[PDB]
Amino acid sequence: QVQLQESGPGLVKPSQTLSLSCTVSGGSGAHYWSWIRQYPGKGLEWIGYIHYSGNTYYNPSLKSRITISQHTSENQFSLKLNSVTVADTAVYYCARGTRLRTLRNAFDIWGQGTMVTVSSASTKGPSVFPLAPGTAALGCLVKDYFPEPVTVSWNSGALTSGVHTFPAVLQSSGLYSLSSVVTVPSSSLGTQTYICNVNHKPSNTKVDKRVEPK
Amino acid sequence: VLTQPPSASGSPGQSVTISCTGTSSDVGGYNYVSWYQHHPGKAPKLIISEVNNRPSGVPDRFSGSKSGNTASLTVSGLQAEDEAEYYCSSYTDIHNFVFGGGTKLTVLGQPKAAPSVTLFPPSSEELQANKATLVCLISDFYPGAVTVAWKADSSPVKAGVETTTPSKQSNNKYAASSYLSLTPEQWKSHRSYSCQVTHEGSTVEKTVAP
Amino acid sequence: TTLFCASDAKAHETECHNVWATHACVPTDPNPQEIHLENVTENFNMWKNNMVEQMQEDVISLWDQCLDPIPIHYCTPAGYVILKCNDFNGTGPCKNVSSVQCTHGIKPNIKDNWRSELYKYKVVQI
Repeated sequence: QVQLQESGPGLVKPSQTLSLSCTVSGGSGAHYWSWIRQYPGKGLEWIGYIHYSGNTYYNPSLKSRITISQHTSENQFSLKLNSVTVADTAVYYCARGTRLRTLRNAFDIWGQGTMVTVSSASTKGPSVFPLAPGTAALGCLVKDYFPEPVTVSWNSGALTSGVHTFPAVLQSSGLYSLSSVVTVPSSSLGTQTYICNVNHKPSNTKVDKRVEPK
Repeated sequence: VLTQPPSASGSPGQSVTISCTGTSSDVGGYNYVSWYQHHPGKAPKLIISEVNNRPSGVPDRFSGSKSGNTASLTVSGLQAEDEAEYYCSSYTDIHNFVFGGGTKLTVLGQPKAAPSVTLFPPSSEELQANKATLVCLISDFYPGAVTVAWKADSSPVKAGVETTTPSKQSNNKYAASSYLSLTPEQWKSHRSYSCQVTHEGSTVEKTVAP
Repeated sequence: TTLFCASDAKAHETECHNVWATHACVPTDPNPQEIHLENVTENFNMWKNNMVEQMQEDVISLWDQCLDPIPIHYCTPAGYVILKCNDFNGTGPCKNVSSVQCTHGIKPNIKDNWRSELYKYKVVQI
């Protein structure tokens, strides 16, 4: 039965101080209670853990930026990371480490992960640029907005096949950016007109960009 | 810090193996190598512990090993459901741990394809508006695991770069995207800009010019 | 079941199996549980004891990476518990049992050098 749930606030400003709670749910030994983050790809970094006894053990590369603590009360535990920068944007997993023989220094139970994002940025709307070209491929670059999500669609919903919109990407600034692209019979490029319909609710913005050759 | 290959493929029934090279204080300094199976948006499963130990409910067909400082994990007799991403960890020093970058184990269900690399230069609008971004479109490939790098003239670049992780297309094939954002100075000083993408030992490299 | 070890080993220190224990065992609890059984009596057998199956294998990994001994304790996880005889040679019934989370602190066929002290202990599953 023993599951772990992470809970926490999804955005934080740089220089602030992130803090997450993991709620155990089974479930009660001599295990260790750990925080591990995923830089997607990259990418897997052990933050630290705290022992049932109250012993903490952190990753030396965090020169004092870090504490871990327990609430035997609500069968949960938590992490505090300080002075964050955009760098600290990641998925944060909580986990149970064991020192049972046959499983020593391993992580038997894991959390489902939860995303955490570091950004100054208050709401911004996108700047929409075109990407110009039998098969040709063309697109809209949707740049520097915040927060997510963004909606793209081609020719007011009509053009659907051969379309593909990418995952967004967090730039070092703090702002998002993504691309949408469709392939087409270049048979029809000075004939068939093509438009991407960007849509950003957060800023109550809607851009319809013309995309055309040369 | 530990080194794995990015991808690894096989058809149903086949057998596959994944390296995980450490150093003498990581692997080959301890018998505390571990391995995790991780399906997307879902909680990682520990599958090998202490170098070659299957926990309960882990099928006889997964197996661990290490020769020197290179631990290794094997799946004998693939099934569709084994397709996931696999990482390795090792204990190291007085209470510390390290990991690998991960490996995408693709179980083949369709013909392989190399990537179509399309590399759009900055638009007029963006230039006239102070800014520049270079967009590498990577499309129509299988397996869905790739690796990008950029070059100015004939020289490597990592500042000013971000990249998507592969997504399926309408036609069950994969696609991904990398960006290089830089000022018009940088754009129009350098003679050429090259986006190069690695998919299965092959390395395609597109190039554009001002 | 599969057990774990605990020791008061100091994280920083080089005596060969202090080294092992710091990388094998948890820190030790200064207050373990030892609860008097009321009324009941339980059958022990040092010769059928799977605590002398796991200790013996940790002494293997002790030496494996080896190149003053300190006390090591062996302990049970949830769903299980150690019954200890306060009466007894190693076999037969025992009226004064108490339940414990860990064994005593043990200075290190050396299985049976362990049975010289193990005899009093036994595992059960809840």
